[PDB]
Amino acid sequence: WKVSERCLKGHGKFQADQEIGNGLATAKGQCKGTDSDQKKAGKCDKHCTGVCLGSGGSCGDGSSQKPNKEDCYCKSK
Repeated sequence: WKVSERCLKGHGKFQADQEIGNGLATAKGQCKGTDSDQKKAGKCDKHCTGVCLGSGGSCGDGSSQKPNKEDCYCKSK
């Protein structure tokens, strides 16, 4: 799975040419701030499908796979 800088850091190059392997893409910072968990979930899922071009995603929950609550973790198609 290749994703863009925009996917990973939130801004930058648009084309999907960053290799992340077989795991999730870390969309840094997409779940930061004071919005509700539901609203953050929507922002994250749409960043994942619309920018990372994955199937969906979810905010960090402290697990090994999704360790940072401020980050959004996107799954491939």
